[PDB]
Amino acid sequence: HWGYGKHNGPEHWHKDFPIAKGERQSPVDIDTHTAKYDPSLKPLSVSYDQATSLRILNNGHAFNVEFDDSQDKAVLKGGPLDGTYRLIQFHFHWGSLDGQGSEHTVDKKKYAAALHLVHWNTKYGDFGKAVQQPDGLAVLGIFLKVGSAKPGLQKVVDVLDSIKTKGKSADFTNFDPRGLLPESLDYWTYPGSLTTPPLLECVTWIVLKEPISVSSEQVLKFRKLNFNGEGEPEELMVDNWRPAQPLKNRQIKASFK
Ligand SMILES: [Cl-]
Ligand SMILES: [Zn+2]
Repeated sequence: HWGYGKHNGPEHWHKDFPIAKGERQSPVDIDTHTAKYDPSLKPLSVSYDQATSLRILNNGHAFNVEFDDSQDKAVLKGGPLDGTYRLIQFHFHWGSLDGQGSEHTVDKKKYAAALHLVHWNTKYGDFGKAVQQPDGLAVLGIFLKVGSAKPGLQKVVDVLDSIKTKGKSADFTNFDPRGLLPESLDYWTYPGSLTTPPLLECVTWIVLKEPISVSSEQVLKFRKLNFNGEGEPEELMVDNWRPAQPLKNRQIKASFK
């Protein structure tokens, strides 16, 4: 199966998922001088006040916090989007060292980690149908840099012990994703794909310009997770990120100048 190792890592994915070499793959490097400021871009509308988190699980490649998406509780609108997009889950990508971990890079700069909040277009009925459409998903990407602790991230950091190995899950209710948002909602946007197989090209990427800070102790906890399942030899879950892909015939737009 695919993974992030020498023998099953990103460079091998194309063999099982040919779309890996597609036209609108992610992530990409964001060249800030080439990004086009687009004054017609509306501001983002993040309505997470009624969000309902359910559980957190280690799926073998990252840990996901899942939300109840049976109704319009936590939605994303505005920006470059048409319609309402429902939050289904968020996960992170991180490195073994503080100088790597994010999937997107800004002017070649890599951040310690990246938080991806995944949303699906409600006009398609369910997540499964949405991934098969060019405008089915909207992923809000937030960079993490090591500095001071993010208070709102601790509840997530403290439960990691319970889901150390692949397949483990824990109840994770009453978690408010609003505590993970930076102060500014300025962003870059471009059409792309999922960064893990099946790598479907159904995503509208919205990358926030402003990163949030987390302490080294907080990121250290992420690094204690395992790719393997219980009773198998230990493989630390680190460097679960895909390298930047060529932009090809796409333009990255900026909501700010
Ligand atoms: Cl990223
Ligand atoms: Zn991701």
